[PDB]
Amino acid sequence: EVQLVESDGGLVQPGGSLKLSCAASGFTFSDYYMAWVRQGPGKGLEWVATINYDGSSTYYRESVKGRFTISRDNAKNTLYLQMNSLRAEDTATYYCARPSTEALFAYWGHGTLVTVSSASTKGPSVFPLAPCSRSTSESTAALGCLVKDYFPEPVTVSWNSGALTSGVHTFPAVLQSSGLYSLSSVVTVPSSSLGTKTYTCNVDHKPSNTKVDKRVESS
Amino acid sequence: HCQLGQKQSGSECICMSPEEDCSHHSEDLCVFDTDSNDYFTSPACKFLAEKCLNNQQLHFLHIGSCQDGRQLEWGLERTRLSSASTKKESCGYDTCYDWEKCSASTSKCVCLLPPQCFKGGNQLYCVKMGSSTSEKTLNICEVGTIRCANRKMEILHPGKCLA
Amino acid sequence: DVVLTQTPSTLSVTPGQPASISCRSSQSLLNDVGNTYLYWYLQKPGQSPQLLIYLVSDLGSGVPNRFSGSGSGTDFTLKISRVEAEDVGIYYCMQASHAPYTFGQGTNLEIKRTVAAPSVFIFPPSDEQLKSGTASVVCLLNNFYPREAKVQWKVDNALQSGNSQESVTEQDSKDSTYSLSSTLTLSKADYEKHKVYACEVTHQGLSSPVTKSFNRGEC
Amino acid sequence: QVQLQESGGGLVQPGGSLRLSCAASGRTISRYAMSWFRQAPGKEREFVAVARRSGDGAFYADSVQGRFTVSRDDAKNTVYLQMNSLKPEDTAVYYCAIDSDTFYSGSYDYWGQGTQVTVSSE
Repeated sequence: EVQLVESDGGLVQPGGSLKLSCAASGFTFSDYYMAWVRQGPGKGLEWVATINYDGSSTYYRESVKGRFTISRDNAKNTLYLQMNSLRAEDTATYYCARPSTEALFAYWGHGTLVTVSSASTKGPSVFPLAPCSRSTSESTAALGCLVKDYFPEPVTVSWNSGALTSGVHTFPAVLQSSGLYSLSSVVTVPSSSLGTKTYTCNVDHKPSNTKVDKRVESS
Repeated sequence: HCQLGQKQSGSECICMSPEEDCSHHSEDLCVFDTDSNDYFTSPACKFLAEKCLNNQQLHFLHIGSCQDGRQLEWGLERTRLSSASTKKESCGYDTCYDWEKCSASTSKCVCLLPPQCFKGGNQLYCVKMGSSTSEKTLNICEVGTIRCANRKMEILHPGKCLA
Repeated sequence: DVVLTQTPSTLSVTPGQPASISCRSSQSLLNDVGNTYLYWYLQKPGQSPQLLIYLVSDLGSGVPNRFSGSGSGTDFTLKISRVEAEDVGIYYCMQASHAPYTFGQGTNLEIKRTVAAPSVFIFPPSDEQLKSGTASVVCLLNNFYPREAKVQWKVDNALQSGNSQESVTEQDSKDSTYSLSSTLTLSKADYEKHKVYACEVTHQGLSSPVTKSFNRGEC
Repeated sequence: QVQLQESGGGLVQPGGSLRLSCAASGRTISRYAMSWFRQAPGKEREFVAVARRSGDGAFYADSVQGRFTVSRDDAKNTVYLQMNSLKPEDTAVYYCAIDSDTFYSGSYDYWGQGTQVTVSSE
């Protein structure tokens, strides 16, 4: 199986530097060109750079020249993208891509998020979302947990350590006017279960090394 | 059951005769002959019979009767380069080489773009590309995609550049 | 730079029905040897883009044959003969006939289903959050279609505006519905100055608005 | 004021067909979605179908999908509900309503008085 794994992204202040890496496996890495493609918040796609087999020839998008440098290390099966003088318009998810005989970008990694921002890393507070009252006549009850005031993206939320998936809705984060992010995760359950089964949301904000397990019960 | 240019004969699957078995209509092709070194229009029936009979000096250029132009010109460059190709993929009337993808939906050999070239173990060539004084090493797929793009270059010698 | 302009930007297709997406190029993608380097990609939600069609009409490896492509010059078209739920995502055209490589802005493909009104739930702020000096009140609109809805917050019948932010999920892969969360944020002091908190919900599947509410001081 | 008036109600056998219409006056419907609701006697009023602006599609309730079709004639300021394969459970008073929100949130501010559809049962 062809596999490409980007990393070494993350938060960087404006004008700072970042060197992305992309580890290849499942094919002879030095037999292929490689490329970087990025996707900004508007979800457009934009080619960044291409490199030939040994790095003796490089190609660059015009908005990026003199600032990024594509390189590779075929002994370590790794593609790189040094990025200097980073601007807010460089904020995007960056993918490394390998061509095939069918297309220029045939195989893609999952991508690494690059956030260019002056704001500081901050972990979230996790608060319960429970009804004012335990049940009422309703045959279904909703509960959740609010993951508030963190930076940068992303957080992941699971319920009962992944054992609960049916009925789970984890919303996209919203940027609040303070500049920090906030999201909520919710689950609907039969109201009969609110005495027999427990419900715990597992929040993970890896940029701040934050892990929180929050059990949600109705006061 | 039988292949192009072939006909069923007594449970055998033999080649067709271009001068006996093509009295019907077939579409015009533009073809090149290595021996006479001229190109000419030919019926598809006769051409496919010739390729069944191993007339390796006869090459496909383009569909329809011959029209001069870049596509015809590139067809002639393909023929001179075809001895250097290890891939010989059948594709409609055409035979695609290391620098081309067979487009099945159209039965046309389509030139790869240079970054699509799988180096693998292809034969290397030292070249200079026009308006520059810096040698570069290219494999045969790369060289073919460059000629197809009609880009200035000169080969200097087989093998990688010594510098 | 060749600009690829896709049309429509959004379309909704019932499963089993066909779909058609067009891509108009600002410059002809046919070159002087008869070749045309147009490609189509799909980015499913939360995943990286994947190839569907190469060279106008050739099918990528592992792509189902209900996908097809056609066109020439400047006008190109992707067609899905029988849409399935797994085809939801954003579809991009891409050209490599004229450097730099460029993508289209993308076309969102929604799975059309029958109308479902939202189930509404309201969550008061947690006692933990109130001790920190802020109150977030959340209104959940769960499992509804079509996507358009209106949330209206009221605090002692005073209509709120500019206080709230909302977020809606991707289309659920199993029942093709959406969910929406809306968070009303106040200071603890403003929150304790009022009694009745309500979110009024309207949706084209509702004959009249649904209102969920609680009285502060009863939780 | 904005007046809506439904017509076309009558009795039909199971399997039969009916075409309701709803003519608007006092405002041009062309910029607004138009929706059909129905209410059996002593039951709750439930959504049936919505015709949005031309090109923005039509959407249907689960109980009538594939059987009912909604359409518009903006020149006539009228919308129609083509009812096919009728069943006894379709018996109800049928109302049209205008969505005053051009962004389609379902702000149903004006309603017709309704027209009765009866399906022969037995």
